[PDB]
Amino acid sequence: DRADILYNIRQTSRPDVIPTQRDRPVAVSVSLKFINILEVNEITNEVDVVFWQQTTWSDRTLAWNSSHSPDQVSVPISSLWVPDLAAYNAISKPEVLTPQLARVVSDGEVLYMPSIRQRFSCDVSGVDTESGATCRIKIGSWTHHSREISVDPTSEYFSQYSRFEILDVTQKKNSVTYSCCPEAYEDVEVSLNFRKKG
Amino acid sequence: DRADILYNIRQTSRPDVIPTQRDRPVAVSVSLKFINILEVNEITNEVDVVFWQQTTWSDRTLAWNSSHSPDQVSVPISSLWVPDLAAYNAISKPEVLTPQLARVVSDGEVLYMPSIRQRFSCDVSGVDTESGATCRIKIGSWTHHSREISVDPTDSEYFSQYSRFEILDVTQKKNSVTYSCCPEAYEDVEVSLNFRKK
Amino acid sequence: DRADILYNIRQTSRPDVIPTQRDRPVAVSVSLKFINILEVNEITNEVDVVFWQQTTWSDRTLAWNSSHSPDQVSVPISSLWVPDLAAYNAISKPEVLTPQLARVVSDGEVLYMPSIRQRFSCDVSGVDTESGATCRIKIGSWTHHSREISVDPTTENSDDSEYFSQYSRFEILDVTQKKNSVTYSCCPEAYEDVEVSLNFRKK
Amino acid sequence: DRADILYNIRQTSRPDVIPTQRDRPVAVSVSLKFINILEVNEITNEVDVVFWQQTTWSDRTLAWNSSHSPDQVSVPISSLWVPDLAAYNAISKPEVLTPQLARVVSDGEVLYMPSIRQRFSCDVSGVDTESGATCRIKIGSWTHHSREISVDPTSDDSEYFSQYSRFEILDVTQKKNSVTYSCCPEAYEDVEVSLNFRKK
Amino acid sequence: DRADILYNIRQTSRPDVIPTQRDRPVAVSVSLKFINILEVNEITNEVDVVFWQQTTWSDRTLAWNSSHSPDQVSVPISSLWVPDLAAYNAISKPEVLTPQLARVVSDGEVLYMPSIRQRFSCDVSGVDTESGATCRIKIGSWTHHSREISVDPTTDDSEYFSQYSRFEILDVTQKKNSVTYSCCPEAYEDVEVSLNFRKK
Ligand SMILES: Clc1ccc(CC2(COc3cccnc3)CCNCC2)cc1Cl
Ligand SMILES: Clc1ccc(CC2(COc3cccnc3)CCNCC2)cc1Cl
Ligand SMILES: Clc1ccc(CC2(COc3cccnc3)CCNCC2)cc1Cl
Ligand SMILES: Clc1ccc(CC2(COc3cccnc3)CCNCC2)cc1Cl
Ligand SMILES: Clc1ccc(CC2(COc3cccnc3)CCNCC2)cc1Cl
Repeated sequence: DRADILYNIRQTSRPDVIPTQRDRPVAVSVSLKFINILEVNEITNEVDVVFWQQTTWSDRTLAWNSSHSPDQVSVPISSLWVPDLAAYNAISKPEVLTPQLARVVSDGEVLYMPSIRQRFSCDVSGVDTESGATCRIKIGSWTHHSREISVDPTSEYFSQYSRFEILDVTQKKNSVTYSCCPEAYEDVEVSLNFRKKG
Repeated sequence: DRADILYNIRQTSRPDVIPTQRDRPVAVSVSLKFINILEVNEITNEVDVVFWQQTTWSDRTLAWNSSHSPDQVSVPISSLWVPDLAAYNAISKPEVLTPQLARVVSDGEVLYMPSIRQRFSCDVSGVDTESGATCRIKIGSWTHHSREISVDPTDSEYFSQYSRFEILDVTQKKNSVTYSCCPEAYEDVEVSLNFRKK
Repeated sequence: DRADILYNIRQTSRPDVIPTQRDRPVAVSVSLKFINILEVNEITNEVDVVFWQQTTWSDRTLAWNSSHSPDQVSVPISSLWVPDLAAYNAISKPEVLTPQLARVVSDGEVLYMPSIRQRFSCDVSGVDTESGATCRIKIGSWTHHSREISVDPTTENSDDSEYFSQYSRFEILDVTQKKNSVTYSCCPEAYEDVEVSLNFRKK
Repeated sequence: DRADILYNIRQTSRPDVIPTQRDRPVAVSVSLKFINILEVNEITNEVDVVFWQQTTWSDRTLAWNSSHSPDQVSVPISSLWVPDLAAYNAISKPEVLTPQLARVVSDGEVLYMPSIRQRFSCDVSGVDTESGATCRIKIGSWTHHSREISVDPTSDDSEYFSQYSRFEILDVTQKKNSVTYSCCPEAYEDVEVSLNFRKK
Repeated sequence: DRADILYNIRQTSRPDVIPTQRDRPVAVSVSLKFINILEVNEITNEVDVVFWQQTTWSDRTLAWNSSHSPDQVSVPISSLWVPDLAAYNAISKPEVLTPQLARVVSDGEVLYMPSIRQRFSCDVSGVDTESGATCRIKIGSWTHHSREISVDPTTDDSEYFSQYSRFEILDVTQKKNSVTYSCCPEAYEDVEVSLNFRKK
């Protein structure tokens, strides 16, 4: 039953150890589902956004045989390793709006999708036109380079009561290298093309 | 006595384990008792509301024979499993204003009713009219589908006489939604708050 | 000594267990001592207030013989049961400004008086007049009914001129704190509260 | 070594028990070093202030022989008893800006100096003149009376005061006081800090 | 492997004890990488900044033989000693925007770089001109003097700055300071960071 699965998880899950298999990197899939655009300032180039951050990855230290057992459980994220994702152009702390629970499938596949309110620095010019503005958000591991964590991409849920509407969303994979460091860090660049409603 | 009951509750309650019995779902009742409407913005469609979030459910692992005992106790919710409920259109963290204590009956019936201040995105249009505005708030489990958690409904009586607004009607209807991504159904209660400026 | 008294207190105190004796309720005395009034909004009927919440009750499981010991000690409230008081018309979380320490007397009497800043919904009308405004705040247990917790004022009436800031834009004309026992539709039980009427006006 | 000292302190320190020696009081020294005056409101009589709260006292239960060991260490305040000091006229929670670490000397002398931003209710009248306003802040133990805690002052303190503030400090006086209340038979000691300051 | 390295760190790390090698000081390198200027107030002399706080130091108790193992790991900072650095003219709590993880190399070298949003008191005069304003930020250990913590610059500091800010960076200079105070017999080291920036 579920208590057993959680107990075993508590026994074997190592929340501070990245679950790399055969010394290849962990493949993290990240996809943003925009829910609201709350505040926009064309002068400062700052936006206040609400989004579901769909995150999936594999951790075999959580897996169990589900032949006559449940095949999925909800588990506190503190009992699990979670990717240390950060939005590189963020200017507020992510405000998590939802219960911090992840879904674990018996094969060790993990899905964690918090609802997040966060403020970003990005290009707001054109928000009042019909081409719209395009705000770019880059999300990637803060401390794990491309050999430890890879980041891959995978408007339906957007609020009808926003002052804004979404024209398009593109999610592309990027990789940034730095002076200080020899390795490249992956991110997904999320282009939010949106404009103020007419 | 009460130390005994709390002590056994500490022995038996598994706060991270959903108390499903025989693989039926936990049946959760949710009812919002509105106390105040504090800030209203028709331009941005945002409201600041205070409500008592009446939440009831059963956890039989908490039960005790109450023949020569109290049949009810107050218990910190951190000692209990609580449903992972979220308001889908919330745009602030719920700010809990009250002591986070639930009431537990000897048969394992749990009552948790925090007073909550929260900000929502919803249709504020018509608030200064005689029809009023109708703000809809949907509350449901964030990670548990209908085979694990069911949500059912069970309001001017508690509403502040000092609000600038008055309540015209409250309707609570249950929904059950299936998704693109996912094979299972998720239940919610939709609370339609019809209110206007005095 | 003090280290011993706190040791015994930790041996026997249970913060999640109301210290009811002989199936009777715990008698809680509550008194709000207002120190400042920060914001008042007559349009929205809201106030921002700072007050000392004098809270006393008895817990006989903490008692000790003080013939050759101190007769009073300070204890983290995380080591004690404290009443789950809430103001029914609060519109913000209580913000505690002071060290969260309770005073425990050798006979088991507990005094906890946090300094608190909080916002309330209440009648602000007349505050710019000379009759003043009268804002009523009700404080009672959130989850314990009258057979488990009773709530009383310590003293009912004062002008509070011993505690209220002289540098406020407001002055206090009167504070009367009276006991109530108010009921709800849903429930067969009565809940006790103290209703605190703050009569104050803008200077 | 330093780990040994931290261990010994954890063994002898009772962070929840006041370190009175044979029922005489703990002598706490308190001194405010003003760093900035951030917001000032003459209509509401409120000021937003940043200050270093120098707090020193003795806990002989922490002492050790430092003949060939360090004579001082830094320790999380959670490992120590600290005085339950509070400002009687504060209207906000003190916002601690610095790491919450105390310095402990091998003779058991403790220094804790948080940098604090806090908002107060006090006399702001005259702030736009050349005599300036004089704001009084009272800091004392919240729950310990004078036989348990005594409070004494330890300057212009403009030595640390910010030059980029809109305000300047004309004088700071720190006087010791001890005030009694109606209900109760005992007095509580405090340091009253007088900030004479004006708009530049 | 990595579980073994973390287990080993957890076994050997002493998070509340400063890891001096003999009686030499712990050498912390500090470098601020400015990312944004969010708010600027020329009347009050206050700025709101976002920056990456590059912090490096060595702790050999964390060292391991990485012969056929990984040479680096990510570790929660709660498992490590980290220097009690504080900004001397800050007027808000540092708000950490990023996961609070440090990078540890097999030789005991630690890299911790949080993204931080913080408000400072500093000279904002000239921001609407072409000389620009020069805001100066001082960062150093709050409680460890120079015989326990040394603080030095690394060496850019403005390459990763947002192109979408209302402001631009004209120059960043980082110099080392060393101050002794009236009260205390020791000197405390800091890094001074000069941010020359203007409104576009
Ligand atoms: Cl000095 C410097 C050091 C590292 C980086 C790389 C990044 C931060 O990597 C770390 C590594 C360990 C601890 N904390 C941050 C890579 C992730 N996205 C922000 C940049 C950039 C700079 Cl500029
Ligand atoms: Cl993309 C996507 C869109 C919608 C949903 C379904 C909902 C979220 O279910 C989960 C499941 C596991 C972890 N967190 C959230 C169903 C509950 N109310 C919010 C939506 C799931 C996904 Cl994965
Ligand atoms: Cl619907 C409803 C309406 C009012 C009340 C009574 C109060 C809440 O009692 C509880 C009991 C258990 C858990 N949390 C609150 C106490 C009287 N003050 C808040 C109202 C209870 C319910 Cl259930
Ligand atoms: Cl009613 C009343 C009025 C004044 C005081 C004295 C003060 C509060 O002392 C305590 C003692 C134990 C626990 N908490 C507070 C002395 C400290 N600064 C606020 C006042 C105590 C009471 Cl009980
Ligand atoms: Cl009054 C006074 C004024 C300045 C200093 C030195 C500094 C603070 O040092 C300590 C030492 C032990 C505990 N906490 C702070 C040196 C660090 N940057 C702030 C100043 C110490 C004192 Cl005591």
